[PDB]
Amino acid sequence: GRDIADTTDAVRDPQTLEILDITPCSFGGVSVITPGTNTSNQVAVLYQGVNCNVFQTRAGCLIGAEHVNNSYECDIPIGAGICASYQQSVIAYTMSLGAENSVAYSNNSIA
Amino acid sequence: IPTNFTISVTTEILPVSMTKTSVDCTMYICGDSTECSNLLLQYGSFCTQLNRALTGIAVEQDKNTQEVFAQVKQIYKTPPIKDFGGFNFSQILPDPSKPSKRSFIEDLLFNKVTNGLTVLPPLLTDEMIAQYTSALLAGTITSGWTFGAGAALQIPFAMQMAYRFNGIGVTQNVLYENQKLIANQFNSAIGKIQDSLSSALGKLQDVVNQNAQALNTLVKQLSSNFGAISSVLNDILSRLDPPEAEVQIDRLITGRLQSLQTYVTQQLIRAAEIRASANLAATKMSECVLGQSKRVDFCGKGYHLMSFPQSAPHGVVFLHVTYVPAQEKNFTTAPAICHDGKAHFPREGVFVSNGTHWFVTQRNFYEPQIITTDNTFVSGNCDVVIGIVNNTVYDPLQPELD
Amino acid sequence: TLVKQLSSNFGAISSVLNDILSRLDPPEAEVQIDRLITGRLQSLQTYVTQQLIRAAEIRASANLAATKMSECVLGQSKRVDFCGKGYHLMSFPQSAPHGVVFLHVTYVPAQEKNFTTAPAICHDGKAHFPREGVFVSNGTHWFVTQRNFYEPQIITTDNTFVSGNCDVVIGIVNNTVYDPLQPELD
Ligand SMILES: *[C@@H]1O[C@H](CO)[C@@H](O)[C@H](O)[C@H]1NC(C)=O
Ligand SMILES: *[C@@H]1O[C@H](CO)[C@@H](O)[C@H](O)[C@H]1NC(C)=O
Ligand SMILES: *[C@@H]1O[C@H](CO)[C@@H](O)[C@H](O)[C@H]1NC(C)=O
Ligand SMILES: *[C@@H]1O[C@H](CO)[C@@H](O)[C@H](O)[C@H]1NC(C)=O
Ligand SMILES: *[C@@H]1O[C@H](CO)[C@@H](O)[C@H](O)[C@H]1NC(C)=O
Ligand SMILES: *[C@@H]1O[C@H](CO)[C@@H](O)[C@H](O)[C@H]1NC(C)=O
Ligand SMILES: *[C@@H]1O[C@H](CO)[C@@H](O)[C@H](O)[C@H]1NC(C)=O
Ligand SMILES: *[C@@H]1O[C@H](CO)[C@@H](O)[C@H](O)[C@H]1NC(C)=O
Ligand SMILES: *[C@@H]1O[C@H](CO)[C@@H](O)[C@H](O)[C@H]1NC(C)=O
Ligand SMILES: *[C@@H]1O[C@H](CO)[C@@H](O)[C@H](O)[C@H]1NC(C)=O
Ligand SMILES: *[C@@H]1O[C@H](CO)[C@@H](O)[C@H](O)[C@H]1NC(C)=O
Ligand SMILES: *[C@@H]1O[C@H](CO)[C@@H](O)[C@H](O)[C@H]1NC(C)=O
Repeated sequence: GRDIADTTDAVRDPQTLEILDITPCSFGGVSVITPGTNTSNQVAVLYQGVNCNVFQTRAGCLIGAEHVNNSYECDIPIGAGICASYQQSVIAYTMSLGAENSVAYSNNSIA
Repeated sequence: IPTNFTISVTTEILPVSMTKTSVDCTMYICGDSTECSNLLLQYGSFCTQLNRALTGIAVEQDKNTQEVFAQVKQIYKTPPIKDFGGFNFSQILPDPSKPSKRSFIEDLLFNKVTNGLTVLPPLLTDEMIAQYTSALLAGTITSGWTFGAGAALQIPFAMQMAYRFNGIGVTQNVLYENQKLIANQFNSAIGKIQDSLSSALGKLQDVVNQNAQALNTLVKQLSSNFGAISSVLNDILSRLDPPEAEVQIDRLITGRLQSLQTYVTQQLIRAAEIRASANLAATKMSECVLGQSKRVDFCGKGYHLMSFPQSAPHGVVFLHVTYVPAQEKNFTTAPAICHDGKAHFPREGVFVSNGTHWFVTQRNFYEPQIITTDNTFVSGNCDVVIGIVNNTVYDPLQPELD
Repeated sequence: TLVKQLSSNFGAISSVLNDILSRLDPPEAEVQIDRLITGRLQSLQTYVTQQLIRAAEIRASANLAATKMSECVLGQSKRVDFCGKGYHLMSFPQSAPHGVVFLHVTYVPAQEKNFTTAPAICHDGKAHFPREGVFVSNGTHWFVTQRNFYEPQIITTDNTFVSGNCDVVIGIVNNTVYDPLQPELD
């Protein structure tokens, strides 16, 4: 069988006829996260779109950085809502948009 | 002179971004073959140039999605109580009882739009964009244009609407005496938009189709032999000895390089166009939303009052509410009126007569008032002006002196 | 990148024409020369296309800068967030290598304060609306102030115009408007 792009997505075993699906092995890209040469020389390696201090993200698998629940302003954006910054191990967090403010509104109040 | 008005709310669709894609040069040009990679080494720096060119667009898209939306410093929140003088913002405000914080209109908009190749994810999640939009709505509804510059100052909504009427040139008492009708018209307009969208986002759909067609053409171009014996490297390698095979291999390399360069160039042109659209959207967000525009037709047909932003896949949707006059009535006018030998001119408005008596009224609305020295300023004798009619001007102080 | 492109074989035996000419007879050397010239021509075309694409962006930015010169510098601008953040006052241009620097000057309010407000005041059965400003409350008395700055003034007929009657306005308050004529007519 073939698909719209004309790539062979499926084949059939000539012996004991059976339909077999073909999927390419995972290829991706490697990115390096560093806080600067003058600062401590510890990096984190991010593999683009690859499923594996190993932390799984939507962008890819992240090695060398520890996850933290706290939220800060974005720095060195990994992608898909994850920003990783140096604070000694590099930390990956979900970025916070901004401070939360609830303006007091009344029908007879002005400032 | 108009004697009535209608409130109309319209929509504007603007694309701001496109999907980020990157293509590995070596994988596309050459399969997994050591011999093929050796031939490509002569054609130096082409693959690096193409990869850098694609990376530039990839980062520029994330830049584009930032400036249009991220214009607020603090995430504002609407009060739990809903007292906006009869204006109903339920449809556009976020709905808590939903897996995401998207509003009804945003949900409808989302539902309407439907070999070494990698598609990178966008940096901002859709939930973050919805949070930015909700912040903008809350700030505009509560503060006004004050949160645009120098923190947020709470104002009752009716007073803000009165200020906007004062801005467009209509007296503010028109609002206070006609609040219920305006509230009903605004609600009806919002309902009509909700109905209309459910039954098209043509602008946003074209970009997705164009990008998909470009990628499909790239994938199809592999099957062409480009004048060689065959379209697959493996068959060419086995069929012929290396010295004769190398010519077919270099033919294939040249063809695939040409196709890749064509793809990169057209992607660059399309990225430039999307950048222009994103800049226009950012300017509209700055001016129409965080303020009131005096520019004509920039923020919708008619006199502008305010705008409300919404989020759509790879784009932004603006709702412009405007003021439209209606119910025309004919009259007779004069440039000036001179009493006791001195000409009088209107401070603001027109001189108008129904046929027997003379009044002074504002231009955009019919609010006749008696002529008084508080409404006029003298300039000189009757001679200079042409078309100056004869009429009397009442003196307010004289009867009180009696 | 252009300068480095010269030292690539492009499929020929060598990257130097003089080396090719000496080692090979002309009839066979012409093909080797043709490969090199095709490669160099392709590189030159790529360079020209990239330069055109960059020139488009540069001219767009130049047009934006020219618009900012005429509007922010030569006059006062009402377009919000166009010349700086805050209410714009004036700008001063400066020169930079292959560019221009603008020093926007703005006005930003500060030190807010709570107040109570009312759309109109009912006196003698007729509603009074402020000509220009807001009605604010000290908490015991009522004043009229301009919006951007706090400058309380006592309410007078010279500040408020009268239109309609008391009933129509949704939110109205009761106060007294001081008429300057009466004290003088004593
Ligand atoms: C394939 O060959 C094996 C060999 O014994 C046999 O058992 C099997 O039945 C064969 N299947 C088919 C579909 O011919
Ligand atoms: C690294 O940090 C030190 C200390 O702040 C500073 O002196 C130095 O210039 C920095 N180096 C770089 C390359 O930024
Ligand atoms: C990665 O593989 C594991 C093992 O099959 C699977 O459970 C997991 O869902 C995969 N992750 C993704 C993102 O597909
Ligand atoms: C103005 O239009 C509204 C809505 O059509 C209508 O109810 C009203 O009678 C019209 N006239 C005036 C004076 O408001
Ligand atoms: C706003 O409109 C919706 C739908 O028309 C309705 O369910 C809701 O009750 C309205 N809100 C108010 C305050 O009337
Ligand atoms: C014009 O308006 C005045 C003021 O009400 C009225 O007395 C007069 O009859 C009107 N004239 C006509 C022709 O209707
Ligand atoms: C208007 O035009 C008519 C026709 O020429 C003329 O008789 C009349 O005097 C004009 N009125 C004024 C005020 O100019
Ligand atoms: C207006 O009044 C003056 C006063 O003398 C008179 O001369 C003139 O003819 C009058 N014009 C009209 C059109 O009645
Ligand atoms: C004034 O407004 C602020 C809103 O920031 C509120 O916290 C405060 O309680 C208000 N003061 C009074 C006296 O209402
Ligand atoms: C303002 O109110 C205070 C009490 O809150 C009072 O003492 C003061 O006299 C008032 N000032 C004026 C000018 O009314
Ligand atoms: C303001 O809100 C309060 C509480 O809901 C209400 O009692 C009051 O009547 C409202 N004022 C106006 C002018 O609607
Ligand atoms: C204002 O005065 C009138 C007449 O005494 C009274 O009916 C009303 O309740 C008072 N309150 C308001 C609306 O400010």
